[PDB]
Amino acid sequence: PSFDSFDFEDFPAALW
Amino acid sequence: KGTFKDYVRDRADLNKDKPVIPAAALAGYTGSGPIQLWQFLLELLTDKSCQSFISWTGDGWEFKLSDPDEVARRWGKRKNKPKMNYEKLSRGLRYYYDKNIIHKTAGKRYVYRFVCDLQSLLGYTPEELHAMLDVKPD
Amino acid sequence: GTFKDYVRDRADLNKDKPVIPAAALAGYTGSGPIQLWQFLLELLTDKSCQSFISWTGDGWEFKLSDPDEVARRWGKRKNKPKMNYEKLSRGLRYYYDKNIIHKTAGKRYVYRFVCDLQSLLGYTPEELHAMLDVKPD
Repeated sequence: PSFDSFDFEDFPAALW
Repeated sequence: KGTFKDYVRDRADLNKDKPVIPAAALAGYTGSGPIQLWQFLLELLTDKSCQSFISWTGDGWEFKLSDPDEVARRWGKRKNKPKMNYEKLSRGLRYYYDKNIIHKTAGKRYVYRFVCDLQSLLGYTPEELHAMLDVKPD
Repeated sequence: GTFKDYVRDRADLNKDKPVIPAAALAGYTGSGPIQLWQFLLELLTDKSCQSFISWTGDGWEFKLSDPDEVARRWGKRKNKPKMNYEKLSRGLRYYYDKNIIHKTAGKRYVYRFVCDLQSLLGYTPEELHAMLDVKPD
């Protein structure tokens, strides 16, 4: 299956 | 805490850092760059040192958060989100439900189940992992 | 094929066995997501990465044999497909100012950890060079 990005204002994705 | 060398040794003595499915390795396999929540959960679920607060139920890909607060705390530490808690974690898991990756088990709290075809992706069967991890079914 | 085969195959190539894993080092420092200096220490301690990045045998000095490759792996690790050494070099200036990494004067694509990395990691440079079978330059 595909795992599209999980990035929302109530649940923001971390990066750095 | 000592040096990193001592850090690794101290944790090895506690049988930590030996997950069957490391999140970073799984992220490299899927190409997601940074690790995602579902990869983090699979690491905890395949790390015997984490069974006190998260574990398989013995029924397929179903798992329970015996201590949801500890799961949220470790996720916050892993992603540098000091304010992480179950409420935000629950909202995250809700997003995974929309993509049909993780569903919640009705009638039980803190119990979820990977609904995607995880056996085909990982090459492991549910019962195989249970045996390795000495899962006692509920 | 599957993830199990992915782990098997890469293990046969002696990959995924860094002395200093970046995620493990991030857990030790409490940084959360891995940072560039941890990413470099992983590559530098991964025997399978010596073709494009390696130590020089002089303390914590290291060189980027293929600076374009190290940037590609950094971009794939942080979802920056357009990552190139030109951008990666911009981020290294932060570590210059904080006296964590310095460019070796008179040598291009050569750097050195000028922080007390021995006190942090618990390893001497010669110890990692021996484990990694580094050939001094």
